Amino acid sequence: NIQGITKPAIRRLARRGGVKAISGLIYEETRGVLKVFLENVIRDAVTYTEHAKRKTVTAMDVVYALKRQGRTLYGFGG
Amino acid sequence: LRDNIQGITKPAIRRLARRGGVKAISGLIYEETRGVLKVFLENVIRDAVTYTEHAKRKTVTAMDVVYALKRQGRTLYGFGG
Amino acid sequence: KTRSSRAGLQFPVGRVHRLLRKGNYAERVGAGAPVYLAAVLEYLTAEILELAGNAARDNKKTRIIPRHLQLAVRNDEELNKLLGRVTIAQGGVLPNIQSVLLPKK
Amino acid sequence: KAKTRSSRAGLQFPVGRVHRLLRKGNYAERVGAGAPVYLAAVLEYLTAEILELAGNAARDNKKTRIIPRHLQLAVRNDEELNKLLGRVTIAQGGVLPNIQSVLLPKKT
Amino acid sequence: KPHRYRPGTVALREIRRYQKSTELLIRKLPFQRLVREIAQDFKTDLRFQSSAVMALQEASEAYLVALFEDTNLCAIHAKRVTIMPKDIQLARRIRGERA
Amino acid sequence: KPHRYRPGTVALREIRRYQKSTELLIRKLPFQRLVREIAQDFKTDLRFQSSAVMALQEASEAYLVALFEDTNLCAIHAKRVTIMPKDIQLARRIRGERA
Amino acid sequence: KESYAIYVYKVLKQVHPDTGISSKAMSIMNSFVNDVFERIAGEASRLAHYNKRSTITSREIQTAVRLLLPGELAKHAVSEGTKAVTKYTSAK
Amino acid sequence: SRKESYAIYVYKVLKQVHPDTGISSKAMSIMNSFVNDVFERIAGEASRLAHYNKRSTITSREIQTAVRLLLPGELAKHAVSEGTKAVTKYTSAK
DNA sequence: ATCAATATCCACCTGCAGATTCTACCAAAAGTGTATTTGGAAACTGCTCCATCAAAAGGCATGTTCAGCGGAATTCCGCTGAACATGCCTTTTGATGGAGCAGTTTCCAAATACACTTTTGGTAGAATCTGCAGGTGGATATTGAT
DNA sequence: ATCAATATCCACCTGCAGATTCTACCAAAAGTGTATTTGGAAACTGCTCCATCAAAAGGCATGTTCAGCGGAATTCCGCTGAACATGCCTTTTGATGGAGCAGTTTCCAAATACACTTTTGGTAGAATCTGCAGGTGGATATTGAT
Repeated sequence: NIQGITKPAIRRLARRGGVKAISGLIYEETRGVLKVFLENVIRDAVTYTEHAKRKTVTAMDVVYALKRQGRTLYGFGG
Repeated sequence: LRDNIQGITKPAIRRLARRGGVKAISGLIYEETRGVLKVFLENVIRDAVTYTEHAKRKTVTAMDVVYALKRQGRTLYGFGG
Repeated sequence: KTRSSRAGLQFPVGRVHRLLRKGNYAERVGAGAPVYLAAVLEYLTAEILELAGNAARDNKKTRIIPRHLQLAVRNDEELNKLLGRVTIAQGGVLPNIQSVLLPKK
Repeated sequence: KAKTRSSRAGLQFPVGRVHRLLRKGNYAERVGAGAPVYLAAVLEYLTAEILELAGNAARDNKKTRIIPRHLQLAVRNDEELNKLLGRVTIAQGGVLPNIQSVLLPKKT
Repeated sequence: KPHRYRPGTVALREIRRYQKSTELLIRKLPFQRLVREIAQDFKTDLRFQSSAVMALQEASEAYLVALFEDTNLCAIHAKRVTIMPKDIQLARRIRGERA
Repeated sequence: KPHRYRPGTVALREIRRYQKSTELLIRKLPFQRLVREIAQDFKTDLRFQSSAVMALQEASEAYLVALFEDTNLCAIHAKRVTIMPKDIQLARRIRGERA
Repeated sequence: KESYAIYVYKVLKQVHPDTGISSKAMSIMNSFVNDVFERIAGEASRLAHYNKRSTITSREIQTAVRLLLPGELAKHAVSEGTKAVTKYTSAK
Repeated sequence: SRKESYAIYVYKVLKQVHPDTGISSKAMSIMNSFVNDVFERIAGEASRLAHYNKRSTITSREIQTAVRLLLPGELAKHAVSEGTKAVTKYTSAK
């Protein structure tokens, strides 16, 4: 699954980041980062899901999560 | 009270870089450092004093500073908070 | 007549007051705090919309969208700072390429 | 004879003081009875965890009285405590001795 | 007669292109797959509002893109123009995400 | 006596020295004056509990030390061993103090 | 499901009567206000607690705003804020 | 004005872990700052937690989630144990 | 390597500040005991909207090739660390006036707490309406090879 | 400079997704009028601790000489990432049972609230107590020249 995050896409991301050249070793180093990012956020949102005794992670659970990770997001109510 | 930022002597700045594990310091580091410090303080003192004023006091308490520090996400332990 | 009207505001003084109480921010709430706050919120709302609205104009468009709000915010020192830890969905990024990355001559 | 709540809970920390602070902190309309108990517990646990580690640093420096340096040592040397207090500054705690390799002399 | 573009010329073009648009850049299904997998580790038989996955992707991309910004800066500090692992590492460290 | 340590030998000696201790490294009075001055060319007739002046200094130094590490890390990234202004810059840039 | 949208829209016209706003845009604008509400209410809560006050008055909102807003922004913010209360008091 | 502190409790606990070890006043000060910080932090998440759910009461349950969200993996693990543990004991008495 | 110049690590030694220990007043807690209120888990229900299955779109994976980029090696010199002499100004000790922080009593504007009434923002199932996403064409600029 | 293979740009066109003007419904607001309550300003003031000023003195800052190392610039090789064209497998997109999230109601276990009784955590505070900071000599490293 993490491999589903393709080089083409990782490349696209870099590009928006203003990156002109990329060392091959970057795609894997990148996924690890993305994995850790999601784990942190998802762990927190799902915790909110349990506290609310639901089996569905809601956009708000994520929003709250992000807020906690110090990464406020706009466009979903939080 | 005028050039007190120069009270931050080269030696002091070197000592600081040492604790930081810095082995070599370019000659231009010191003024860059004073600049950075000045901003740090201004940002902290500003708020601190804002807390003082709100409390209608003339004296800046250490709590003023503690709260100021926390606002900036630079939480300090050892002075009541 | 409503308090927003007495205050000359477009924002819900009453609602704000209500939300402040439901906030559990304090045991009591001054009569004017809801007013003052409503005032501040409206203002900043106006502040952005203005810039975002200009953003749309420059884009030859008339309906504001995230990209216009992103351009509005990151392009203004203050707003950009006030929202420095905030992420706007579908906003993109300010066009920018490190000089050293451009070809010679 | 009346038994304190901390007592009923098997705790050294103040269940009563805490319950009280929860109310004045105005974090919600009401505070259930377990809240102060549980919180004090957690609080008491955490301070015990750090004191364990601090007192050790104290030991490692032939000292008997813990000082801030010990606290700093205790914390920055423990992964989680260090994470938990990642944006916290302990006055008079110094830093952990650490030097970058490239800065050491010679080779081999 | 074959027309070929020199190295970096298409890249710069891409940079220009993408800094101008805003579409998410990772493919949905793959993403949703990744999220659910990670989450499946925290709790079983879960479900996600479409909006929650979307929130996440929106947030991750913004995250990664910014991280590429600092990364690209660390490369340039090193007088390079090719971002490398060490660059992402350094950035993340100074960010307080690493150690 | 014509004895002379090679350059960098003392520096390391100094790093081990200071990283071992905990006292503040900025002269107490001078720092106090700087505080007064700033607070003043900022708001008149103010007073300070010494503890307040000391809180500021403990903070200030903790901040500066922590910064130098990031800086020192940037120099190295650039295969240097001498920190230069551009290093402090990059750190603060990525830190989020000017980027 | 409450939201500032309606009010947001009003303020919009007042500045760009001919400009419109997409759905997503509106949502964001809402997230914005909710955010700033929280931030300002937050510090205002704190200030009172520090001072052993049990009431959050405009006084707090003001100091709170000075503390939370950038230079010039905080300037107008206060002006606007003070106007609203002034105009509000003077009224039957 | 009788300014309160946790210092006597820290001290008890201190004696439990290292019975022959003492603590300087500055150190006690830091320890005090430590406790209040965590207090605020947990109570804070607690606060929001309840709010997010339209609950007016903060319970041991909201402290628990709070502790989970706030503390690093391992610590939370043990935090909950002592926490759950104190509650039940308190609950069984009387 | 031998060796001289030094920094360093260590244990013993003990005045002294900073910590542990206390008698004692004690106000403010914290606890015990009813009386009254209520938040919120439960069980039952319904209509979202979400996971799942199928089908047409539209990337992504791939191997080839070579340009151009990192970094190794070599060099010039500028500049930063070390060492030393000089003496300034921070530090330490103290004593002091008095600013202003902080404790207490008093009482009034402002806030809570219903009660009763009027209003509005949210939602919905409907209908007309519109800004602009892209799709075409043709002119013009950009890039790259010769 | 010379094509020319392409990418980029502009003006125009159109339909449809998503914005909008719509009439209705109504519970939840939000406002109004009444009665109760209390937070916290004002005024008097106890008293902590902040600014200040003195004076002695050495720990440190300043300023300089000077040489070597580390930064910076140039050169050059060969490793590898960018550009492509190639082949097609996965993502995207529209359709349908039902898992739940969410609305509504119930009654009790648990949280206010007001009343007394009681224990404790704080502290001025004179007393007592003791880890260790700081001065010390000497046995043991570590550096750097030869």
